Amino acid sequence: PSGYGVLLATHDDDTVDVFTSGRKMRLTCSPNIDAASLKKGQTVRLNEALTVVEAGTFEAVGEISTLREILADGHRALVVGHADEERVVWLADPLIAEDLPDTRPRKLRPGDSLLVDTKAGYAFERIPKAEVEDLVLEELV
Amino acid sequence: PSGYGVLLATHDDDTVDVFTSGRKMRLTCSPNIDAASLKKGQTVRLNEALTVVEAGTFEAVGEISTLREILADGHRALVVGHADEERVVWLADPLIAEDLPDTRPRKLRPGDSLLVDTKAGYAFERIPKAEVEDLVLEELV
Amino acid sequence: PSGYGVLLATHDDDTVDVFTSGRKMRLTCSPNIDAASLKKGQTVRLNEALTVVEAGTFEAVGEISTLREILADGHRALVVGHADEERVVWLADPLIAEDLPDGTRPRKLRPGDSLLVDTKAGYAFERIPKAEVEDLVLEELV
Amino acid sequence: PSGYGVLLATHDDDTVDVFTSGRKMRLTCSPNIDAASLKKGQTVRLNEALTVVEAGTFEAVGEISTLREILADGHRALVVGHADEERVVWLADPLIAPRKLRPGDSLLVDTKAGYAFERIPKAEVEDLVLEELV
Amino acid sequence: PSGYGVLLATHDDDTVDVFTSGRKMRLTCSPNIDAASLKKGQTVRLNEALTVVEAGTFEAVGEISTLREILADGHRALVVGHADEERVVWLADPLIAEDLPTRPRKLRPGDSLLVDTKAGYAFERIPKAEVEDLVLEELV
Amino acid sequence: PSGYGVLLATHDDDTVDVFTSGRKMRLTCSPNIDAASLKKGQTVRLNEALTVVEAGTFEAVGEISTLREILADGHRALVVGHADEERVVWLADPLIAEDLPDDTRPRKLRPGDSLLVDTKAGYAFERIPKAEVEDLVLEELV
Amino acid sequence: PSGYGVLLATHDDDTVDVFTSGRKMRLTCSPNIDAASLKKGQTVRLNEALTVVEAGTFEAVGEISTLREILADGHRALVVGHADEERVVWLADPLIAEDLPTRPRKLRPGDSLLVDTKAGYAFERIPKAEVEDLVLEELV
Amino acid sequence: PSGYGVLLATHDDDTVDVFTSGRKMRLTCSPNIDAASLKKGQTVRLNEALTVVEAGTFEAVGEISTLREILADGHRALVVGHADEERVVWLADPLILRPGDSLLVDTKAGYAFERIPKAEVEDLVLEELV
Amino acid sequence: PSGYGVLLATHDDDTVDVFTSGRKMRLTCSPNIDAASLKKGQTVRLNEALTVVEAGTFEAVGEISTLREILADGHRALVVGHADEERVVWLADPLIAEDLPDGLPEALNDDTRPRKLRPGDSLLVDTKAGYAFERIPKAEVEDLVLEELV
Amino acid sequence: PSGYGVLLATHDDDTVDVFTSGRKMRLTCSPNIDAASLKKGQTVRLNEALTVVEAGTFEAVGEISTLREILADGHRALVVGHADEERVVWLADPLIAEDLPDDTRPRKLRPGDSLLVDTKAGYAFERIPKAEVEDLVLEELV
Amino acid sequence: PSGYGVLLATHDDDTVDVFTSGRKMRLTCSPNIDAASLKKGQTVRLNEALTVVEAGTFEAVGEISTLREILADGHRALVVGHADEERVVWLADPLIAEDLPDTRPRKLRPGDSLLVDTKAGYAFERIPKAEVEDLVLEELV
Amino acid sequence: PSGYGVLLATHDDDTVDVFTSGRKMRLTCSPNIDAASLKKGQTVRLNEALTVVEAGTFEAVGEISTLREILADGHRALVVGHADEERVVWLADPLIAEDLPDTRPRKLRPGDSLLVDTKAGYAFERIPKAEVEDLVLEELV
Repeated sequence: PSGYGVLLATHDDDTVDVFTSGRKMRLTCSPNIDAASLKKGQTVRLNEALTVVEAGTFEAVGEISTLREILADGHRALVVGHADEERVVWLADPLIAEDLPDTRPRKLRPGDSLLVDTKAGYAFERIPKAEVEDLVLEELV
Repeated sequence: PSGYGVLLATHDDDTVDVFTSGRKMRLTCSPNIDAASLKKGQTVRLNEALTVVEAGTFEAVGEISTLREILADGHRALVVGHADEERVVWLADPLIAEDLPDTRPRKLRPGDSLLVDTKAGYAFERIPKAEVEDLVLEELV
Repeated sequence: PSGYGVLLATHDDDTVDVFTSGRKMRLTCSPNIDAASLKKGQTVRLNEALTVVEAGTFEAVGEISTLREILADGHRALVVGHADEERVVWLADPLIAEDLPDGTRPRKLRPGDSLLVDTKAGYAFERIPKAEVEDLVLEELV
Repeated sequence: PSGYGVLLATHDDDTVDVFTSGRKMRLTCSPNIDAASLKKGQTVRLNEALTVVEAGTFEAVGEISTLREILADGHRALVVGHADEERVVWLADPLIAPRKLRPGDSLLVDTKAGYAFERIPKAEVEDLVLEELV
Repeated sequence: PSGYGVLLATHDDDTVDVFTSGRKMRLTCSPNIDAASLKKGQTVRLNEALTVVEAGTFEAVGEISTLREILADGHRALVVGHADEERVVWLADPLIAEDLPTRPRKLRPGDSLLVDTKAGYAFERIPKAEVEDLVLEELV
Repeated sequence: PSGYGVLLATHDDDTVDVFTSGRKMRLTCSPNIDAASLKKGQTVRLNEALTVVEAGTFEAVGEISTLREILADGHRALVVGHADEERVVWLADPLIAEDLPDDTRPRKLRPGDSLLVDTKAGYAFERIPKAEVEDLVLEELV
Repeated sequence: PSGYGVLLATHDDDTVDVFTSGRKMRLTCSPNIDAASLKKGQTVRLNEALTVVEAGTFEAVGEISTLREILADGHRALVVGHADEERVVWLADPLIAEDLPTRPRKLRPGDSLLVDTKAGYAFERIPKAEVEDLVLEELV
Repeated sequence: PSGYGVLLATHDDDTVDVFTSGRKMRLTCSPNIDAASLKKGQTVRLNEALTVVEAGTFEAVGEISTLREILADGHRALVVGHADEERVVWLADPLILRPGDSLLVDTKAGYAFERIPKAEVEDLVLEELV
Repeated sequence: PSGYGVLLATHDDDTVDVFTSGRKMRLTCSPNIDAASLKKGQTVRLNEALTVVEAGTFEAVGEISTLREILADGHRALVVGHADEERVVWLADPLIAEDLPDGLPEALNDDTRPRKLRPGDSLLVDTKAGYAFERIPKAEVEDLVLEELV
Repeated sequence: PSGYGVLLATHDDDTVDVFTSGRKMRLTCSPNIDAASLKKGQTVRLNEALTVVEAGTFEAVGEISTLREILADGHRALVVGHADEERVVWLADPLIAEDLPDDTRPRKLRPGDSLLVDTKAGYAFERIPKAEVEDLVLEELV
Repeated sequence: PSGYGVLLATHDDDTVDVFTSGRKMRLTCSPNIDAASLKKGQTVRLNEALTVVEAGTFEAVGEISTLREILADGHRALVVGHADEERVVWLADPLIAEDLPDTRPRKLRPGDSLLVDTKAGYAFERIPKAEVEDLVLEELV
Repeated sequence: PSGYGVLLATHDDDTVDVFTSGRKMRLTCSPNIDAASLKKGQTVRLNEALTVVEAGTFEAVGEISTLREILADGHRALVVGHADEERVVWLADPLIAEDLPDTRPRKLRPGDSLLVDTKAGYAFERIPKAEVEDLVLEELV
């Protein structure tokens, strides 16, 4: 049996901070893994000893919140959840890639919907929203 | 005793991603399992070593949310729950089977009520809803 | 010491699905239990090894939700909770007993009925009658 | 160290149902315990092995809900909490066994164990306002 | 490593009731502890065995609720929280000291109290500034 | 593996109070920690024995609440959460640095500031600037 | 062409106070009128000269307000309208007839009254069906 | 020039009550008019002397209110306006209806004239969007 | 035919201010009018020439508003109406009589007799004329509910 | 001085029904009036004797209401006003002309359209196009 | 009989604009009126011919609105009524006298309650409001 | 005495449409009137026979609504009032003067607050609004 976590950060000593089992843990990576090529926000698989033995993609299901703004450091966002609760979260590396254009991937804007994991403290993906007129037609026709 | 889980994903190695005991795990399948017959969203039975020993049906009780839209990938849905909380969930395999036509089974449309499990991140079943006046008539008569 | 669970379903083999310790488990009965006659929704007692050793009655206290409708299969209901949260629950066997009269005393269920429910185990157990607010208000005043 | 639980029911076998650690459990009592004299809803103390070793009074602090009505059986009550959440609870010994309860009464409840314990009187808002303002 | 708890009640056999790790426990005190000088609501320190080994002050951070009224027994209060959820709590000893005549006084309806709703305790009256003064301070 | 916690207070016997695993604990530091050099609210790393093995920065993600007022002691603040829940929290040492002036750059707190808070640990860590909504909407619409 | 008004009072000189054309007036009555038998709240017909020439019944259509309570004097009521507007109105003679017991009876708080808020009168109790009875009739 | 009114009721002397120019008036009819054949709620045309000289149909535009219930007499209805304002109106001749029905009313004249059907909103939204 | 108005103010030239036909008018009085018996807020009757011919009682029906406070001059009140509309009105003379008592202790649960006004009192008002005329006592809602339901 | 009214109907006797001075009247036309070419809802000019002396265009300012539906007869519409007040109004001739195509362009009416109405006269005159709020706010902010 | 009006402006021919009988009118003044010493917002009395024959004080009863701001010209104000209706009104002359200090007369500030006549388009008087807690005491004592 | 009205439109015959006494009328203009210089929305003065005898400026007090958009014709505006009541009004000529740039005069933008007379169906003036926080400071300082 393997468990999973979210990669929060890598350290120059090659250990990593991982969110797993409901908490933040400093863990090591098996020799199969180049800790320096891991991506912030990335899903990692953990063996029974909590060694990181494989890096995967990103959380793809969960809570959606609305981006208010990206903070001055470029790596955190202030997000607004369903009952107006505001939170700060880290932006997973793919959200802030320098080569995004400003339904296709693009640079984030205020009002964008973000898939977030509030316990790990991360945003992973921009979720496009179709126009309500288009959805309703599709419901009604 | 046996435990249970939701099958999240299958892998090309006779292991599977399962959500059980409130967490996502990569588990081995027993010889009883015909990993060709396995359906995303399916209930699985786990023995005490956390081996998947049997494939079951689908969760049939739990929370209802409203479908807003199926994501571009065709395997995930944006649903809106009781307090306008929005979430992305995976669609169980029968909800999206190609042979569904567009009461009884059909392709999903915006506005449909879906039985969901928000911890596991899955919708399982479309729940039809009677017209309120029919129900109120049934109450009052 | 012993724990308890809610009987979710019985199988071909005298094992049962039980909701206990916050989760769904397939458990064995002891030979002393006619597993055939166990009722869906029923409280069962478990020993320390999780064997089901005794059959009880039904959860009697808990959250109330309003019945919207019984689903097509006749064994599940869509219920609406206190903040308009909607859920599908299984109906305990007594609730859907074919020998119930329709139309205070036991009767068939209708939309608008208040049901005692356990949303973790995912069951409704009992219809809870409600007095008219004016009779209650009257009793509060006189 | 010992823990605590709420007494739910007794059995003619020397065991009691107790709500403890967030769950209903069937527990044995110690020889010191007068099972006969135990009260519904009573606090009991439990040892490490989870034996009931002492009977206490009743929960005295906790959430408040409003009594809508006592059910027909006279042992349960339909109560309405703060977000209009409705629930059925057992009435502890002191609430069935001293003025009868009336709709509108405020009751001290434990919604996990499913018990009401005590009627809590409420001052008139205007008397409280004078006490705040004078 | 040591843990902590809120003192609920004292017994005459060198044990006390303490709310710790989410639940009410009856725990032994070390010889160090003068148990009948403890105060209701007081923080206690627990060793690995759950023996009480030191007395501290009082919870100083947490949820705030509004006092509705002190109950007839004079030791419990009816308080109302953010979403109008009502609760009965015990008053920590110094909130009801016979000493009491801003700064320290007897409690009145409408006072804001620091509470721990899991332990069932109020610890402190938290004064509130006038919103007009705060807004001035925000805008100037 | 090592876990983490929030530094609540230091004592003069060089143990520290730390919030970790959902509760307040008194913990010993490794001799390699300069314990009077620790700051209130600081993140610390803990080994499995629960010794403090390293001192860090401060929580940087989490819930936001609005500052109502700093209490008389200068070390706690009354904050107001998303559904008007009110709480008292400690202020992490950087929030209250005596060399702090009175934007998007560090300054002393004012009522109505947004603060990153951890309501379980009962601490505030960082002032979070908010842009003007009309600027944000323009960036959304442009 | 004749107009109409609401009878407000009769005087000793057989003139009458009438609410007509949006205002209160003191008017003479025709030899045709039995000024004694006119009833307060009663409709009267007025000729172009504004002489009262005929007595009628009572307004039968109009706004409906909820009785809060009959005032101390027994001839006025405090009524509550659609957006909680509260008014005092006079009770037309038939509403407080001393022989009173969906059929005539004495007024209770909560009753719906047909009112003319300009003239300041209530005229008629209007029975209301229970909503479930009406919803049933709507539904079927 | 002529004016118009709403026929409110007829009298056995062949005169009528008409709501015209914002008020209730008792008017006479011309010899051409059979007053006994006029219908409650009917529009009448008036000459300069305020004689009823011609009968018409019924008001066709106006405020809509929701029927709560018809009164026991069968001639009046209790209706609820948009801001939950309740009133009693007379029923025009064609209406003398189920609770919840939408009715064209003239609250000054105190009459309901016509039941107004409403399409299902989902049929309307489709027609907005297709 | 005679009309009516509300007496707003008296003067010593045999004229009064009156609110009538929707507006404030300065009207002469018949010598039958005793200027030392006129009370601000009272109803007066006017002849066809708009001479004040008789002086009467007070408006007894109309809109109710809640007293917030009597203003510093002692003669006007700030009142609050149904949709939270706030207005200033003159107080009719009897509402502010020097000899009005405080009122029975509430332990007597009776508030029907005339007393000095207090914030929260219900006042009968005419917002066109700008006058309050009478304090309207209100029963407790529980008694009214009792009378409705028993 | 002349006043004005809204044309309601024509008759074959050189008179027309007109809504003027807050009421419906039957008025004679001067021979200048080409009654054949009058359109329901049209403005007309009246002399001091209330003779119709000239015919105009249509009211061009006033209240806006939302079209719910055209009634069965095709000449009246149920409209919903600002506070959800519902009314039936007549449709001015041009709004229902048979040569309307199915924006800023002239077309057949649809539920959801904003109509200029005169609720006294009981007419709708004109469909008023609405810009998208995003475009307006952009215009506001830049 | 005499009527009354609100003085709006004076002209150099000693005629005046007056709001009376629900309309703005231009009226002449009797020889005894010093039209140049009239104040904006002042009550004037009018004979049957609609000549201004006496100047008075200011309207003392009516609708209360809340001052939002004084406009740039210093002579008009934007006020907010009971249903959040906004309007601009003229300020009667005493409201804006230069010698007013900044219960007792003073310079106007946002949030002040003004006695207004919305038909005439004028604000006349600042109405002080007691603290609700002092009024409650007075009510409860 | 004279009355006043709002100039709605001018004709080539030296007559004008004017809103006065709560209605639209077509009146005759006297020789004191330079038709060349008359502005849509302007206040005019009327004698007792209802001749226009003088041209004034513009209504300066009254209701305020928010501009939603200027209609395609460029002379009419869709405005939204205190209870979100929407209306069409004409814009007085100075509001749309061709020399207007982008407190001081400029072209209108959505969101601007306009002084309106909903009976006459005209907007007259852009009324600036201060930021609430500046107003609250002024209230408290």
